[PDB]
Amino acid sequence: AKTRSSRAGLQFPVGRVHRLLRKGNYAERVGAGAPVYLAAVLEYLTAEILELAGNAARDNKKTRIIPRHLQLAVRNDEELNKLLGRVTIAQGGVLPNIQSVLLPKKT
Amino acid sequence: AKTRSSRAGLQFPVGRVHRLLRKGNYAERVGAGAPVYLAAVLEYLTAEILELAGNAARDNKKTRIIPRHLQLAVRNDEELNKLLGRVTIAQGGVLPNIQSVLLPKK
Amino acid sequence: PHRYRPGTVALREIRRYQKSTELLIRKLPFQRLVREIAQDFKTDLRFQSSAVMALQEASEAYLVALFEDTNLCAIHAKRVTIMPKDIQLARRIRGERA
Amino acid sequence: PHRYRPGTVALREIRRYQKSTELLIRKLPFQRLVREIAQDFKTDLRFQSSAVMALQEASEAYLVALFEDTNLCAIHAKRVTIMPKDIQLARRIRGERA
Amino acid sequence: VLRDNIQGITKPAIRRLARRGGVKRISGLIYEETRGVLKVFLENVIRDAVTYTEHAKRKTVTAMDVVYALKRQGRTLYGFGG
Amino acid sequence: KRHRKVLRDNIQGITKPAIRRLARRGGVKRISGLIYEETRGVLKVFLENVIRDAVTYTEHAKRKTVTAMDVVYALKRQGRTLYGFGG
Amino acid sequence: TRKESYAIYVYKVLKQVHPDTGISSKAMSIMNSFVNDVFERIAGEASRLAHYNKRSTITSREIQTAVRLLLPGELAKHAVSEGTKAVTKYTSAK
Amino acid sequence: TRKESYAIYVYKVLKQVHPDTGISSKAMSIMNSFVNDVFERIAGEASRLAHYNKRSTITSREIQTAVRLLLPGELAKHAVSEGTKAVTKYTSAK
DNA sequence: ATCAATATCCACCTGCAGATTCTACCAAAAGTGTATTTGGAAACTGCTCCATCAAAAGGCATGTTCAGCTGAATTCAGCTGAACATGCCTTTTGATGGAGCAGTTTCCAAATACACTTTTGGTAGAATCTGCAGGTGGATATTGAT
DNA sequence: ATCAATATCCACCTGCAGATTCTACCAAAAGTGTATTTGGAAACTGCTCCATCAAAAGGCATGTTCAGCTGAATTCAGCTGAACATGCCTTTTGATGGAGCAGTTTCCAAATACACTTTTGGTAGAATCTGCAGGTGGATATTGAT
Ligand SMILES: [Mn+2]
Ligand SMILES: [Mn+2]
Ligand SMILES: [Mn+2]
Ligand SMILES: [Mn+2]
Ligand SMILES: [Mn+2]
Ligand SMILES: [Mn+2]
Ligand SMILES: [Mn+2]
Ligand SMILES: [Mn+2]
Ligand SMILES: [Mn+2]
Ligand SMILES: [Mn+2]
Ligand SMILES: [Mn+2]
Ligand SMILES: [Mn+2]
Ligand SMILES: [Mn+2]
Repeated sequence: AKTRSSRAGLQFPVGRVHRLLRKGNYAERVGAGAPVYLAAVLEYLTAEILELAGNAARDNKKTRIIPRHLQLAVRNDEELNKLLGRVTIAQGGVLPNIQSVLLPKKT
Repeated sequence: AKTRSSRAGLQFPVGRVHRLLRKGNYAERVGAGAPVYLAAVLEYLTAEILELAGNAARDNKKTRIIPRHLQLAVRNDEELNKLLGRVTIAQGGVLPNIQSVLLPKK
Repeated sequence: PHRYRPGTVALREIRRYQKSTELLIRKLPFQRLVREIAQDFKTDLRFQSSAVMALQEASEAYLVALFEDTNLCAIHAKRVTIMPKDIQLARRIRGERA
Repeated sequence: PHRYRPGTVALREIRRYQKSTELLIRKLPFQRLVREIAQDFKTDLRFQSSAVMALQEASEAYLVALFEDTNLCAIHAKRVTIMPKDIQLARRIRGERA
Repeated sequence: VLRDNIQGITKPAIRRLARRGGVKRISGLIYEETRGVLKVFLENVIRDAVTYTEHAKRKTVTAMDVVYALKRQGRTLYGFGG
Repeated sequence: KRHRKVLRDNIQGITKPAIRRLARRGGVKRISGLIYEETRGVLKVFLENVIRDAVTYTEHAKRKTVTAMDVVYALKRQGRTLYGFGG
Repeated sequence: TRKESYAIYVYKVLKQVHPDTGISSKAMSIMNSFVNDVFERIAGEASRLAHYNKRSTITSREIQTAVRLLLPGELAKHAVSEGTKAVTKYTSAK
Repeated sequence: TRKESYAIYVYKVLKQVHPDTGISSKAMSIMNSFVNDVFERIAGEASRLAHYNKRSTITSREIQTAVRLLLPGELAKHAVSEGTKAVTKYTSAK
C-alpha cells in the first residue's frame, strides 16, 4: 500500500487534512484533490517560514530555532509579515527599530 | 398546522432560519430551539434599528425611512454603532461634525 | 465685489457635504478608473452597474473616513491644514501601511 | 562623578529591550490583576497557568505595539515625549475608541 | 486634450470628499497623495472581486463579487445584496 | 474552604518601571508623567474585554477553570490571534 | 429562480414599531444586508462554539452565548430576553 | 485522548531545508498554531467560496481560489504551483 | 583632539533543563476493496442588462490676489531622566490536598430521514397611488466692509 | 455701530420616480405524521494540575536629589492655499444591438456509504544526549568633560 501523501509527493498528511476538512463542516462534500492541494500549500508555507527562521537562527549563531527566530523571519519578510499581520508570536519580541529623530547629535 | 413563527410569537420566519442554519454548514445538527431563538434575536435587532430610524425620519419631517435615516440611527446610538463599527451603509453620509478648533474665533 | 474670508466658504461646504449623501466623485471617470485597474487582473471584463456603484460607495466612504483621521492628525500637530504626512500617519496607524 | 546625558540611557534601554523577548511586567502582579478583573466578572473562577501567561503575552504585545503608534503620534507633533493625547489619538485612529 | 484616468479623480472631487470628512484647509500635495491611496484601495478590492468573478467562470464582475471582496477586506458594505 | 483574601487595586502592580520598559521595547525615548495612569487605564480595558470573552467561553463549556484555549479563542475573536498556546 | 430576502418580515416589524412609516427600496436592501450579516455572525460564532466544545449540535444555548459574545451590553441583554421568551412561548404550544 | 499536531511533519520539512537545525518546543508550538491558523483561513475562504457559488463540494479548485484570496503575491504564486503539482502527481498515481 | 569613566562585544567553558533517543502498546487512522448515489460539467438557449453612441446638460480648469496659516527663531520654567540608597516583594524551589477536568458506559429525549398535504413567498404584468424632491416667494440671518 | 451682499429658512406647490394594491401562477418550502437513529447528559470516577503555604534572598521597585534640555509660549514674515471671476470640454442622460448571465436537460466522473485489513501517530516511562544560558575575564567601542 501507499499513503496519499506519498502518491502526491508530500511530507504533510493528506489523509489527516482530508479528515480535518470533513470534520470542520466547511461543505457537504470534499473532493479527493482538495486535501492534496491544501496539504501541499501548508507544507510549502511551512518550508518557507522554516527556511527563513533557520537563517535567523544561524545569523544569531544558534542551532535551534526559537520563537524569536520565527518572529525575525516573519517580520523581516514583507509577505509573511502581511499574512501574519494580525498574529502575535509569543516570546517573539519586536524588530530593532529606533526612529531617526530620537538619535543624538546631527548629520 | 400553525407556523413555527406563530407558535413562537414572532414575525420573522423560524422555518426559513432553520433551513438557512442547516445549509450554512454551521454544524452537523441544528436543534429545534436554535432557529426560534435566532429568529427572535434578528427580529428584535431589526425592531431596534427601525425604531430609531423611523424616529430619525420623523425628526427630518419624513414618513419614509431612507438610508440616511438608518445611518443617523446607527451612528447616534452607541451600541448599534459598535455592532456596525466595520459596516458601511450605502448612501448614508456621515454625522454632522466639525472639529472645534476649525470654527471661526467669534 | 463681495468677498468671503478664507475659510468661511470651506466651513460652509463642510456643513453642506456632511448633510448630504450623494457621491462626490463623478461616475464616468470613476468607472473608467475601475475598468482600467480590473483590466490588469483580467482582460475583457464587463461590470454589472451595481458592481461599479458598490465600489464607489465603498471607495468614497473609505476616503471620507480616512480624511477624518487625517484631519485629527493635522490637528494633533497644531495645524488646520491636512498634509500628505497626516494621511501617511493615519494609514500607518490603521495598519494599512504598518 | 560621571553622568550620561539625559536620553543616552533611554536609547540604551530601547536597544536592550528591542533585542530581547522576556515579558516586562512582573508576573505575580499581572496574575493578580487578571484574577481581580475576572473575579468582578464571575466569582469562583480558577485559571490554568498557561491561560494567565497567554493573557500576559497578548497584553504586552498589545501595549508595545500601542507605544510604537503613540511614539509616531508624538513625533508627528514634533515632540519626542509621548503624552496621553498621543495614546488617545493612536487608539482613536485604530478604531479602539474612534 | 488627453487625460490619465486616475487624474479623472479631480481636485474638486477630492476636496468635496475631504469636506464631508470635516477638512477645512488642504495642502496642494494632498490631491496626488489621495489618488495614490485610492488606487491602492481599488486594486486591493478589485483584485479579490475579479478572483471571485473568475472562480465563477464569469466574464462579468457582479455586485456580489464586490460585496464579498469588500467583506473579506473588513469593509462590509450594506445595500448591494448579501 | 475558609476565607480568600480580597483583591483590590492590583492595577498598581503594573508599575512605572514596567510601563517604561514596555515603552522602550516600543521604541519610546521620553515619557510624560501622566502616561503611567493612562496606560493602566488602557490595559484594564484591554484585559476586561479579553477576559470577559474568555470567561464566556469557560461558562459555556460549563467549566469553572479558564483555559489557555478560552483565552486563545477570546483573543482570536478580538482580532488579536495569538500563537504558542494551543491556538 | 426565486430570490429570497427578509423584506416582507422587516416590513411587518416596521408596522409594529412605526405604523405610519414607510421604507424605501434602498433602505430595505440595507435592512436585508443587516439581517443577513447578523445572521452570519451569530451563526458563525455559534458554529465555532460547538466545534470548540466538540458538539455536533447548534442549540439555542450556542445561539445565546454567540449573542453575548457579539452584541454590545444592553443589546445583548434584550436580545437574550427576546430569544428566551420566544423559545419559552414556542415550547409551550400544542 | 490522543491530541494531534503537525509537529512530525514540521520536523520533516525542517530537516529538508536546514539539515542540522533543530526547533524548541515553544517554536514548534508556534509552528503548529501557524499551520492550524492557515488551514482554517484557507478552509473558511473555500467554504464561503463554495457557498457563494451554490456548490456543496470543496474541490482543489476552491482551495486554489482561497489560496489566491488569502496569500500575498509571491507566496500565492508558489503555493499555487506546489498544490497544482501535488494534485497532478496525485492523480497520475493510480 | 586627548583622556577617563563605562558600556559593549564576544569567544571560550561548565552545569542542566529541555530535547532528540528507543521500547512497547494500539486505538484511532488511513487505506484497499464493491456497491450505490449524484453533483455539477457541458451543451443549447432565452432573456437580461451591459457597452456604446448621440446629444441634452451641469462642473471643472485656470490665473489673480492676498488673508492668514505654517514654521522658523528665540526664550525659559520646570518636567522628567539619571544616579543613588534602601529594603520590600517577587521569584524560585517544593510539597500537598483536592477541586474539577476529562475518560467510560448507559440510554433516552430529541434529531435525522423520508413521504405526503398544505401555505406561502417570490415573480410577472396591469394599473392606480403618493411622499417628497425641487422650484418659487419672501423673510431673516450671516458675514464682512466701513 | 451702519448698510450691503448673500446665504439660509420656511411655507407652499406638484409632477413623477418609486412605493403600494391587486390578480394570478406554482415550484419551493414548510408543516404534519411515522420509524429509525443517535448525540450527549447523569452517573461514577481516575487523575491532572490548580490553589495555597513555606522559606529564602536578591532582582528590582520606591522615593529623592539635581539639573539638562524639552515643551510651550511668543513673535513674525514668507508664501501657500482659499476665494472668485472667466470660459468650454468632459460627464450625464436617454436610446439601442448583443455579450453572457442564467434556466433546462443530459450524463458520468467522482463522491458517499460500508466492511475489512493494515499502518501509524501518540504517548506512557526510563535512559542518555546535547545546545546554550549564565557567569568570567579581558580587549574593544562609546560617551562626555575638558
Ligand atoms: Mn472585585
Ligand atoms: Mn443531479
Ligand atoms: Mn470531585
Ligand atoms: Mn401569499
Ligand atoms: Mn425641498
Ligand atoms: Mn427670493
Ligand atoms: Mn452515542
Ligand atoms: Mn522600598
Ligand atoms: Mn523644543
Ligand atoms: Mn499657489
Ligand atoms: Mn451568446
Ligand atoms: Mn510509530
Ligand atoms: Mn551567553
